[PDB]
Amino acid sequence: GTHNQWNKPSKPKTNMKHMAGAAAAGAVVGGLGGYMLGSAMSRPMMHFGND
Amino acid sequence: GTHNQWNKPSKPKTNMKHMAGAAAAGAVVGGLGGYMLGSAMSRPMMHFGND
Amino acid sequence: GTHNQWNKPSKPKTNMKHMAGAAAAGAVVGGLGGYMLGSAMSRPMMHFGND
Amino acid sequence: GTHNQWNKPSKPKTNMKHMAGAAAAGAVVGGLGGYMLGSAMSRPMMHFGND
Amino acid sequence: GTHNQWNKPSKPKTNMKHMAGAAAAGAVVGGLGGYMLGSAMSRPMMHFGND
Amino acid sequence: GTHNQWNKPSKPKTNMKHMAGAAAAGAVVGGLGGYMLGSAMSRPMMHFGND
Amino acid sequence: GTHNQWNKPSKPKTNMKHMAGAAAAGAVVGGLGGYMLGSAMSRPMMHFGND
Amino acid sequence: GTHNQWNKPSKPKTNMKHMAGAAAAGAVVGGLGGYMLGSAMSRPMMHFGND
Amino acid sequence: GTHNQWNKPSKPKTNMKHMAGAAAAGAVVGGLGGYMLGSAMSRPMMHFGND
Amino acid sequence: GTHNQWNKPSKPKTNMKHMAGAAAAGAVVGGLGGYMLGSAMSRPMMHFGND
Amino acid sequence: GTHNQWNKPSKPKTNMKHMAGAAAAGAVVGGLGGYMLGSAMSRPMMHFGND
Amino acid sequence: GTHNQWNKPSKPKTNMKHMAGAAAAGAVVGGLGGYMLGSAMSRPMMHFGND
Amino acid sequence: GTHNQWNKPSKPKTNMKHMAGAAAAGAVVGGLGGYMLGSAMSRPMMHFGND
Amino acid sequence: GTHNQWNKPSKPKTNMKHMAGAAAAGAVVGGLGGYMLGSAMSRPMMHFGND
Amino acid sequence: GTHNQWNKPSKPKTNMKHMAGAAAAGAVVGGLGGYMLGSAMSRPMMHFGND
Amino acid sequence: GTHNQWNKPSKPKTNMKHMAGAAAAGAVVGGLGGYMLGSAMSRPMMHFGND
Amino acid sequence: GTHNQWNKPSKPKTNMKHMAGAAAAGAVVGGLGGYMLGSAMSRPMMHFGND
Amino acid sequence: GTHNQWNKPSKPKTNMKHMAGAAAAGAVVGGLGGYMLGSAMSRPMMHFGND
Amino acid sequence: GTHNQWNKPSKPKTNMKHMAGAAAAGAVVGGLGGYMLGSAMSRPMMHFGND
Amino acid sequence: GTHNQWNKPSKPKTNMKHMAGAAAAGAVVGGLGGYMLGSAMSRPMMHFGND
Repeated sequence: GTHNQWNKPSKPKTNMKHMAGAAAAGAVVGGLGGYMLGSAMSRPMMHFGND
Repeated sequence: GTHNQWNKPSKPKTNMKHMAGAAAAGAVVGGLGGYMLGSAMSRPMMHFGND
Repeated sequence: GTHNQWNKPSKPKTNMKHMAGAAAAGAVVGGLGGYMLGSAMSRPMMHFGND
Repeated sequence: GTHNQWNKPSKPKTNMKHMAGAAAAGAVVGGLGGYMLGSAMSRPMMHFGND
Repeated sequence: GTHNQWNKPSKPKTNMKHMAGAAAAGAVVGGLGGYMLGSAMSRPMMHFGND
Repeated sequence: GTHNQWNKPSKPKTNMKHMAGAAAAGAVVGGLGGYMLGSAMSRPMMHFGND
Repeated sequence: GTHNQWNKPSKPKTNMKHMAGAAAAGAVVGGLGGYMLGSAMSRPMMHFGND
Repeated sequence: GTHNQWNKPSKPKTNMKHMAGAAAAGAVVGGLGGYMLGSAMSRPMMHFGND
Repeated sequence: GTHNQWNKPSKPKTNMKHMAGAAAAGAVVGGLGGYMLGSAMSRPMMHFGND
Repeated sequence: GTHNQWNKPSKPKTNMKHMAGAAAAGAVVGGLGGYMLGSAMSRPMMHFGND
Repeated sequence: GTHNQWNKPSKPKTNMKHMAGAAAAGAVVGGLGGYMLGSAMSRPMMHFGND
Repeated sequence: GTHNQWNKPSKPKTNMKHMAGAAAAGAVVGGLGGYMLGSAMSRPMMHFGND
Repeated sequence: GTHNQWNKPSKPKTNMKHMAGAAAAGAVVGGLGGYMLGSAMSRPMMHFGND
Repeated sequence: GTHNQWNKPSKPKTNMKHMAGAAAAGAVVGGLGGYMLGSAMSRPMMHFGND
Repeated sequence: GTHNQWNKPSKPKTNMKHMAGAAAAGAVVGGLGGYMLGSAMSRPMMHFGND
Repeated sequence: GTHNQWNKPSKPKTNMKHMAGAAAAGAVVGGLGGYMLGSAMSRPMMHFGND
Repeated sequence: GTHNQWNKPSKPKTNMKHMAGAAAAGAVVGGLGGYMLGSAMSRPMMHFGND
Repeated sequence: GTHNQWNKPSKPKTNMKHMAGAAAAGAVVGGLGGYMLGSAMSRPMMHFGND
Repeated sequence: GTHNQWNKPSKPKTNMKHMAGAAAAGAVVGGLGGYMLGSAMSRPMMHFGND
Repeated sequence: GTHNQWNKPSKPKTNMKHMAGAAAAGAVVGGLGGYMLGSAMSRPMMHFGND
């Protein structure tokens, strides 16, 4: 069957800001098979921005 | 059968902000098969932004 | 059968903000097969943003 | 059979804010097969944002 | 049979805020097959935001 | 048979806030097959937000 | 069947800003099979920009 | 079947700014099979630019 | 079947700025099979430019 | 089937600025099989330019 | 006061399978402030696995 | 006062399977502030697995 | 006071399989402030795996 | 006070497989402020793997 | 006070396979402020692997 | 106070395979402010590998 | 206070394979402010490799 | 206070293979402000390699 | 305070193969402000190599 | 305070093969402000090599 769409906007303004399809902020920390005499830290940061 | 849609907006303004399809903030911490004499910390941060 | 829709909004403004399809903030902490003489901590943070 | 819908809003404003399809904040803590002489803590935080 | 709906709102404003389809805040804590001489704690927090 | 609905609201304002389809805050604590000489605690918190 | 679309916007202005198809900020830290007498830290930062 | 589209915008202005198809900011830090008597840090930064 | 598109914009102005198909900012730091008595740091920066 | 496109823009002005197909800013730092009694640092910078 | 525990198992085998700290399968369906001339269904499924 | 426990099991085998700390299967269905001319259904299923 | 634990297992084998700290499978379906002349369905599935 | 732990396992074999700290499979479907004359479906699947 | 741990395993073999700190599989589908005369579907799949 | 750990394993073999700190597979599909007379689908797949 | 660790493994073999700190597979599909008379699909695949 | 670590492995062999600090496979597809009478597809693949 | 580490491995062999600090495989496809009467596809592949 | 490290390996052999600090394989395809009556494809391949 037929499909009809009449789109009549006047001055449509559309914003897509600070968006992501997929975002991952991970960390694998620790000995990982080695010999460490210190602290292992990891701070991955992800920021989509302000305004 | 037929399908009809009449769309008549006047000045429609649409905002999509600070949005994600999928967001993951994970961490795997600890010995992980190694020999550590210290602290292992991990602070993954994810922020979608203010306004 | 036929399907008809008449959409007549005047100045419709729509906001989608600070939203996620799926959000996960997890952590796997501990010995994980290793030999640790310290504390293992993990603080994954996820924030959708203020306003 | 036919289906008809007449939508006549005037200035409809709609907000979707701070919403998630699915949100999970979990943690698996403890020895996990390893030998630890310290505390293992984990504080995953998830925040949808204020206003 | 036919189905008809006449929708005539004037200035309808609708808010969906701080809502989730499914929310889970869990934790699996303890020895988990390992040998620990310390405390294992876990405080997963989930917050939908104030206003 | 036919079904008719006439919807005539004037300035309808609707709020859905701090709501979840399903919410779970659980914890599995204890030895879990391991050997622990300390306390295992777990305090999963879920908060839908104030106002 | 036929498909028809009439698009009649007047002065439509559309913005896509600060967006990513996929974003990852990860880190693998620790002994990694080596012998370290110091701290190993890693702070990968990703920022989508302000406004 | 036939497909028809009539596009009639008048002065459409479109902006794509500060966007990436895929962005990765990672780091692999630690002994990596070597013998280090110092700290190994790594701070990969990625910035999409302000406005 | 036939496909027809009538494109009638008047003064369309389009901007693509500060965008990348794929961006990677990584670093592999540490002993890497050698003998170091100092700190190894690495700060790869990638910037898409302001405005 | 036939495909037809009528493109009628009047004064279309298009800008592509500060864009890259693929951008990589990496660094491999550390002993790398050698004997160093100093710090090895590396700061690769990539900048797409302001405006 | 003193606390003593003598644990002498011989070949203890322990299984933790198909378990979750917290599981939620929810759905928010319906108009949600919009104008729909069709059915909205949602069937979120969660399965812990067979054996 | 002193507390003593002598645990002498021989070949203790323990199974924890198909268990959850907290399980929720909910659904919020209906108009939810919108105008629908169709059925809204929702069938969230949760299954802990067979054997 | 003193705390003593003697752990003497012989060939202890421990399995943790198909387990999650927190699992959420949610969906928000419906008009969501838009004008749809079709069905919106959503079937998020989560599976912990068989054996 | 003093804390002592004697761990004497002989051939302990421990498996952690198909496990996640936090898992989320969500979907936000529907008009989302737009004008659609078709079905919008979404089937996010998450699988922890068989055996 | 002093803390002592004697770890004496003989041939301990430990496996961590198919595990994630945090996993998210989400999708935001629908009009998203645009005018579509077709179906929008999205099937994000995440698989931790078999054995 | 002093902390002592005696680690005496003989032939310990440890495997970490097919694991991620954080994994996200998302998709944002639909009109996104544009005028489409076709189907928009998106199937992001993530696989941790078999064995 | 003093901290002492005696690590005495004999032939320890450790494998880290097919692992990522953070993995993201996303896609943003649809009109994106343009006028399309065709299908827009996107299938980003990420694979950690078999064995 | 003093910190001491005695590492005495005999023939330790360690493998790190097919691993990434951060991996992203994304795609932004669609009109992107242009006028297309064809299909736009994009299949970014990332593979960590078999064995 | 003093820090001491005695590293005594005999024939340690360490492999780092097929690894990346950060990997990105992205694509931006579509009209991009132009007028196309054909299909635009893009298949960026990244492979870390087999064995 | 003093820091001391005694490294005594005998015949240590270390391999770093097929590794990159940062790898990017991207593509920007489409009209890009031009008028094309053909297909624009792009297949950037990056391979780290087999063994």
